[PDB]
Amino acid sequence: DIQMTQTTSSLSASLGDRVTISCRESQDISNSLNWYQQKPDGTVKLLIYYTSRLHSGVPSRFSGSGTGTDYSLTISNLEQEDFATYFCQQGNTLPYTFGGGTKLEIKRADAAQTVSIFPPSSEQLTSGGASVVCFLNNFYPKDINVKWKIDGSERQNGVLNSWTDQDSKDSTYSMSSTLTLTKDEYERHNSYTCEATHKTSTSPIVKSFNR
Amino acid sequence: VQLQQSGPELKKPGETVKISCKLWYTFTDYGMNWVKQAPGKGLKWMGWIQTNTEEPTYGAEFKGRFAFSLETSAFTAYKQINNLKNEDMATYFCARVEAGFDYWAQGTTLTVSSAKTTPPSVYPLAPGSAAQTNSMVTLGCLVKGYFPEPVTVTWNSGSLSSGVHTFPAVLQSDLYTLSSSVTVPSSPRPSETVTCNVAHPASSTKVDKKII
Repeated sequence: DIQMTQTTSSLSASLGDRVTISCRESQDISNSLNWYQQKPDGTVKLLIYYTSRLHSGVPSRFSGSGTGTDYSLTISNLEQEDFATYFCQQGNTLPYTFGGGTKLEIKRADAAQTVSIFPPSSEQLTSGGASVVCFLNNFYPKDINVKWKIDGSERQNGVLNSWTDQDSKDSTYSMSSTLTLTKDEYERHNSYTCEATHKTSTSPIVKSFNR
Repeated sequence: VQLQQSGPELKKPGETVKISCKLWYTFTDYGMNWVKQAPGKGLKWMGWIQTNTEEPTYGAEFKGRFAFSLETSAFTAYKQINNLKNEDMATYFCARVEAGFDYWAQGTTLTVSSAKTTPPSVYPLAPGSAAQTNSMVTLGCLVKGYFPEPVTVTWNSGSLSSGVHTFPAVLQSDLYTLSSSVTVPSSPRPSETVTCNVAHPASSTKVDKKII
């Protein structure tokens, strides 16, 4: 086949900035390389085709260039709409193939989170199971990770972490990590730990209550 | 000029779905593309359908269960899938084939589940006796055991619009689960009353859960 590989899956720059996205193909694709844009609501749109032709409706802020197997899309006056995910594709042969994409998230300062542990609700208890919820919010950059070490137990099995997207207002993320189980298996451990590894520290931030 | 897809669609493994795409320009001049975008994945060309000769062409992984219909007189290109499997839920787009994928559609999100319309269980989350070691304080509402999507979650009918975070649903136990958090100052937390309102359209379920 013919694969399209984009150098980086994710990229972080600031408004007004200028950034360049790469895409190399597995073999000479003459100049049949097109670029598209996907926005958070799923819609896609042709940006540049045949390496560098600007499609009708695309601003001059977009530009393409390349030959052989390497191409580049360069966006010059970074605006607020331009913070979506971009894709490359070859029109040289069937099957048509695209690259993994590359997403633009806005660059900013660092922020460790505000961590909170919530003990299982009574109404749930008096039903069948018990979920422990750990909220980690408003931090940057997106990378954080967590282990549930309930005093020498790592309940990675049956955990649901969940990610938010770069909050509109202040550009951070937030993560929920739910550790749901049974009244039985909860009603014998009585010692639940929530560990959280983030840049800002080397000291793994841990939060708890023990009953 | 625009292509309008159909969906969303709920299907159980085994049934078949027929997704449409209708247009606005000289239909038969340009063929039609079908693209499968799976969730944490990129885009993949499933294939074409030539509008004038009705001759389709398939990406090699999309042979067999996938077929290409098209009803010229109305200007709709179809795409049905037989023997629906898990593997098949994803957004499907149609983009006309040109000097690049010209115009796309909105996509149609197909979900395969054999799970029934289930109402949610909103449980309230609170610190309890945990001494608030901050001028901020945080609350949450846990929405678990529901199907399908989505649930709309507000705080005080919108009045509490900032400080809120409503996390993406996680598919566990074949049903969904999401959570939301609000963060309010140390004073209006208990004296004032903070409550979360969940509503599930499918099941006409709406419930308020007041917090400790």
